[PDB]
Amino acid sequence: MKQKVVSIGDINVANDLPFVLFGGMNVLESRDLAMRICEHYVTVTQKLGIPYVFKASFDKANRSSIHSYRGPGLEEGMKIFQELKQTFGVKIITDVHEPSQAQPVADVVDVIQLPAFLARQTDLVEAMAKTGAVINVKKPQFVSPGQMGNIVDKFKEGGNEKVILCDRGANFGYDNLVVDMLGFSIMKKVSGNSPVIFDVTHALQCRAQVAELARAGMAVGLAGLFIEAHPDPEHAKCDGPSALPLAKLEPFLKQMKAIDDLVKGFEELDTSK
Amino acid sequence: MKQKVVSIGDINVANDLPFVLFGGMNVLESRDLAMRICEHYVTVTQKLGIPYVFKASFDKANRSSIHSYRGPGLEEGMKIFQELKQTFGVKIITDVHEPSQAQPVADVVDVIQLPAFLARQTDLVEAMAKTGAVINVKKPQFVSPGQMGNIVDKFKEGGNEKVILCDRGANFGYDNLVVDMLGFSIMKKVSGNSPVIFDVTHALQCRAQVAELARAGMAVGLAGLFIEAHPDPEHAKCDGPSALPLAKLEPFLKQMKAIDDLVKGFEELDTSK
Amino acid sequence: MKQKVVSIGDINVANDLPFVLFGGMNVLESRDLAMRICEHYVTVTQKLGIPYVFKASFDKANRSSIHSYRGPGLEEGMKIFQELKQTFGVKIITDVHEPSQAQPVADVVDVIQLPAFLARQTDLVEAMAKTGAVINVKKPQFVSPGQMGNIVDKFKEGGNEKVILCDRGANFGYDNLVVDMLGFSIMKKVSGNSPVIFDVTHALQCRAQVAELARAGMAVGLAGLFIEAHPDPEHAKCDGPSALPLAKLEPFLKQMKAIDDLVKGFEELDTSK
Amino acid sequence: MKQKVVSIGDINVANDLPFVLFGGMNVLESRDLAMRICEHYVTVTQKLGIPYVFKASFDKANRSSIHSYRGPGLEEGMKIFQELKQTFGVKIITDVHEPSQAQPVADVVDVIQLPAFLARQTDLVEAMAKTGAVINVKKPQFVSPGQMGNIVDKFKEGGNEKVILCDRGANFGYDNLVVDMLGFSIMKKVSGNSPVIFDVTHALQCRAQVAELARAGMAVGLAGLFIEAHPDPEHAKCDGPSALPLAKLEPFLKQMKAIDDLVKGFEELDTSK
Repeated sequence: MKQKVVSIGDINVANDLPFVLFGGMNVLESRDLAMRICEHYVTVTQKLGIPYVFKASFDKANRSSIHSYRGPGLEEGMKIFQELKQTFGVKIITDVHEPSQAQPVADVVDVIQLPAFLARQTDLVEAMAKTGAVINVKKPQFVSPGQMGNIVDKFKEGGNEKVILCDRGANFGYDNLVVDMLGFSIMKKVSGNSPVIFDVTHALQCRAQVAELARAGMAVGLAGLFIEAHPDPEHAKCDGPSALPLAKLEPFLKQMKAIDDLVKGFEELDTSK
Repeated sequence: MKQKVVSIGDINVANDLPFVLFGGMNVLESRDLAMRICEHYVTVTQKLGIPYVFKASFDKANRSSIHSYRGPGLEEGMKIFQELKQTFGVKIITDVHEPSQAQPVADVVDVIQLPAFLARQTDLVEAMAKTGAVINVKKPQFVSPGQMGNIVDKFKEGGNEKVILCDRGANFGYDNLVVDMLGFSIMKKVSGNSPVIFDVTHALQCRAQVAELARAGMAVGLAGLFIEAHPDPEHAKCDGPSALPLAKLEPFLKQMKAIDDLVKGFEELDTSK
Repeated sequence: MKQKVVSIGDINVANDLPFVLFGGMNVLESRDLAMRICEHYVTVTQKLGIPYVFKASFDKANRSSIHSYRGPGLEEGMKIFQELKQTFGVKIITDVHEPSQAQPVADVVDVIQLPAFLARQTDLVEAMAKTGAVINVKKPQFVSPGQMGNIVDKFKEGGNEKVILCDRGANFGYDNLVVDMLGFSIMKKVSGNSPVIFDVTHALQCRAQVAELARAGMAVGLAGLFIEAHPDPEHAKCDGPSALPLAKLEPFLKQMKAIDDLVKGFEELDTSK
Repeated sequence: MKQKVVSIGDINVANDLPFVLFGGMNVLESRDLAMRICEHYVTVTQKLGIPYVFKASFDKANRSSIHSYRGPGLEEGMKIFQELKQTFGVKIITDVHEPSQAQPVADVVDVIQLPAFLARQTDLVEAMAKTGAVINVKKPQFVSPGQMGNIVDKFKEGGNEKVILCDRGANFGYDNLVVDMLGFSIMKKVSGNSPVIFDVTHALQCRAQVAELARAGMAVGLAGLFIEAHPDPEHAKCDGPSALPLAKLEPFLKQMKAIDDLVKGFEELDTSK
């Protein structure tokens, strides 16, 4: 039962391989903050031997008001990914909402993300399947692990088979997320052993709890980990979804590699019988 | 505490008024089936004294595969609403996905629907607020009743205050919906007493159970009821979301008016103290 | 599909019959308050043509601290049921925890209640099946409607078939209950059409919301309704589980009979096909 | 923030200490199977350097029918714990239902367990607080982590402060459990840093999934792990709650110690700021 590998450049993402980091920041506030954030990742990733794909959003469609911070935009934003790639030479992942945005970005970046709310948007899977780029499918909180067969299948059809699944937790009554550790196996199984990644930040909201959560995730064994940081977490340890104090990256990423390695090399165990 | 009224033509939708029906069919399969479906509504509505707004979808973005039945389309579909309005003289409600579709439809139809998955899509609320049309906001299964303040507020901002809220149940573990009867009061309260409607069909999936559910809903007291029917329910009593056997409309709508009336005229009761 | 009837004296409890009230108070604080509470029920029940079974607890095992108000006790409590029966001539229902309490009470009272937490306690079902009394099984928040087959079956075995099921809601994430209106049909079906009753008070906790909830329940159509009141609801409209302001009984019970009747006589509808 | 330690003989149970195993079997089927089961534990525990407390139930009150296998019984069962202690010299933990059973067992055994369904039974906490024995409180699926303050407090009152908390998952819609990894921190915090243990077997039901689950649990860092095994898992890898194939103990317990150690020694990390 050998794992499907998804390769973002030299980067080999798979559930049996050493874990990839899709770290970064929520939005592209400024380049000035983008570059400083990307700095700490690349330095600490490269030091600690952790494959790295940078992540920031150029657009927002989940603002609370209309006359809020949309963000850079499709046009202004892609230049800031040009200027980061050359300066640091890392792979960039960003979310895409409108179908028309799909091709523009697949050129600029390496991994495109399918936001959870739009996971069941065939108009967007169609148009994002076209690009031929590596897809990150965020697993909707309101969709069960087994239902992720259909979204991978829809991608297959559109031609694109370079797909990652990202668990960002599941609705647990009102205004609460829980992470179903069992979900990861089910998403692997139903996905032709596609790479599963745990979006630990977006699986929190209602902390010190980033740590304990992401360990548990990694101890299952995953292809990668999706995290967001901030130098001063919007002030509160949580910029909307719970952002990690940038400073604490290394001693945290220490803990994750330590588990990912201890776990990834394990006399394959079958409690089945 | 007098209710906010939303008027679709002569039709006055409000939580204290006699209940409006937003009945119809899932997709516009053919006009031949559209018109026959619309027939039974108009005849039974008009007989039974139930304000009526017809509902069918022109587009689908919730297909399971890409090379599936998209449906009529934005262009072919709107003609079939022209040809229904003149022939039957009823108000048409349809869902809208892409932001560009918003203005085209607000002309053709009376009520536009904001699909649950895209409820947190500011690009679409913005563009749908513009039209100035009556909005039906489907309440996401993964969003709590109190959170519906923000979506009504976002609509206010964009200029549009002619907004209905539609409960289509809430995620209850994996692959299961429950309807929180308490939700209706909370959505009223937080919405400036906006009209709340119960999408009974879309709150089912995993029946004979359409009946018992929609009673319970109506006994709370609601502005309206959102239902879909079929002559032969795709064969199974459930065309995706659980469709009502068209024949059983009258003896069912009998039951709903009977509750809506008994309830709507009630020495206002305060169990608060 | 004629309903199983359960007869508490002259009182005929069944899902097709006019609805029975199992109204009352949480604990037997004093007789002085017991009798005053029982007064308002009997007067308003008898006025309004609503079969009535009084309910109060003699014991508590759900106190928050040990050195709290246990309540009257097995010995002191049963005398206060003697003194209520003679004075008012109504049927008394009380909960039972220890297996040894089962026989003592089945003599003193008419209906014994199986508390939710102990629903899966064979030692207690065995001993409560023995009595031959009418059982009220509270449906655990953590047990699904279909699982109520097994508890009715366990009762059958022990000899006792005079069993009512009481829905008191279901766990909905942390520290939250939801009532699944669909549950009532499933509990009927799996229970040999046993009488289902809705414990509206105990299905609330986290109100004005008693009203809207109990309507919805009744509009499904039920054998009965389980409620608790207080003259001054411990001060807050909610003595632990949300207690109804005693004064508002009539104008509330007005609303319930009005639905129970409108519903109970209904050209039986099959949305199944 | 040093951890509260609970000492079962020489055995020191605490969230910072190396993890204790509360392994064993569901019921005492026969001594012949009891002793063979206990054999494999003691051999593999002792080999692998894992503190061990054996667990089996003498009684069952969660049978599906009345005329089912009650089990050994309070009298016949305690002799089989005598005969295991002497032969193997390990600490025995068993569940207790009736209040009268509490003192008898606290003599025979080292750790008594408070079953989840009876966690809110003051009559049993009172009587189990008396014994002065080490308590294992199973955390009800229908009770949230923060609510575990009250049960520890109730134990304090009755005199007994030698209390362990055991997470056995939480209700996740109908007939489904999820384990909230975040729960462990909250139960620690609210419990005066009491020892938290993860009942991995009882957190499954609806497997190969025992493995992935218990890793995740341990990677959080816990005082101990509660598991049940069988030579031939009732035939299916799951004797009611999902039992572990006895043979696979070592290569599984290998994995758990490997995480417990890697985790337990960790430059304490604060993602809080």
